Amino acid sequence: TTYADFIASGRTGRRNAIHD
Amino acid sequence: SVKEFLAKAKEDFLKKWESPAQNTAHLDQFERIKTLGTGSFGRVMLVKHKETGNHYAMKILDKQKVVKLKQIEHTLNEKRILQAVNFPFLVKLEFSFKDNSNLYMVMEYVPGGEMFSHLRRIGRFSEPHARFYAAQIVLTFEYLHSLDLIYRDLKPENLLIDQQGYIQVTDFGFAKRVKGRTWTLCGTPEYLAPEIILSKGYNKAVDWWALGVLIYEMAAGYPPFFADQPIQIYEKIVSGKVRFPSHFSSDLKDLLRNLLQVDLTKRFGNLKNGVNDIKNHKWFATTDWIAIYQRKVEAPFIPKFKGPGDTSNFDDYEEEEIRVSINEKCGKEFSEF
Ligand SMILES: O=C(c1cccc(Cl)c1)[C@H]1CNC[C@@H]1c1ccc2c(=O)[nH]cnc2c1
Repeated sequence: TTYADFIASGRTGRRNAIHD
Repeated sequence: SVKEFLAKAKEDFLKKWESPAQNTAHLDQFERIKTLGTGSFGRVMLVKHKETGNHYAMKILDKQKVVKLKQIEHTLNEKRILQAVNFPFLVKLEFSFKDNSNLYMVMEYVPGGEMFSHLRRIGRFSEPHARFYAAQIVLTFEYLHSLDLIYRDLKPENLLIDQQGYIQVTDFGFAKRVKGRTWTLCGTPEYLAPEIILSKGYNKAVDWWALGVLIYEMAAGYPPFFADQPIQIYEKIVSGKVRFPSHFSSDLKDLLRNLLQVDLTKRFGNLKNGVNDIKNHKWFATTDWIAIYQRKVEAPFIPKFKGPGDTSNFDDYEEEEIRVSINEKCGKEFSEF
């Protein structure tokens, strides 16, 4: 399921901003 | 009427914008209690103001780290903008000041914690719950954009829930006042509009794209474009394809297709009718925008509140001492702060 794919991914914690 | 409101709002904002408050407290006036969040160039701590006993959230930025990350002008933008705005869903800046080492912004403490924490725990919000939060962002963006501001970092990690269950938008570190176009690559990968990724030159329409990502993530429990690496996230964002959970209502999908629209001449928020194409969409048919602005609508949940100073709605972070050098750092760079 997409949910299971999300929960197993490395991006379910807080996400950092980017910048150059 | 809305136009009338925004006019007086702009008049108030400009007075403060042109004559920013500066140096309105000192570190020693606050007792430091606990870190509420932490990452690039600084942290936010719960503090107690000694003369009043009020609790606040104090953001502490290390000036030398700000310089190495090339965030000097963005930091000046953040403080000048935050001291000038006033809206029910915007966290207030009560004091700011700096010392040899750091910059400080003292804001209202919002004890309910980040939407992020609640959303990850519950999994996803119902459509009515998501609509209640989305309505407040729509009005906040209507306000900010009317002042020529672009916010540029909408995400659940940056939205706090207050004791009445309403949203307070925080994290103004990429907000900028600009008429016309700007070009800085900034934001968070899952929330970037295609035109930012493609280095195109962009404007407030990127905030409306970010609102679509946020509504999707609140209602689904995961964002519309996710992967293990940012580059793969960007490839999904620019592809022009988006897929919706089968539980999404048809009205919700139609709103999201118009927000997550790669073609700017077609993106809701960005057309001749401006924010009204969003406010009048069928998904918002039940939303009473005035009642929302007045905080008269019953919230979906009230965070647990175990007493003044309680931080249980926030994660624990490693604590680190506030060091103030005996030498002034980067005085010239931050003289207007
Ligand atoms: O910790 C934070 C932060 C954000 C930008 C730079 C630095 Cl150094 C720290 C922000 C990140 N998202 C929200 C977090 C935060 C937490 C609590 C409050 C608060 O109680 N009042 C005002 N702003 C907050 C921001």
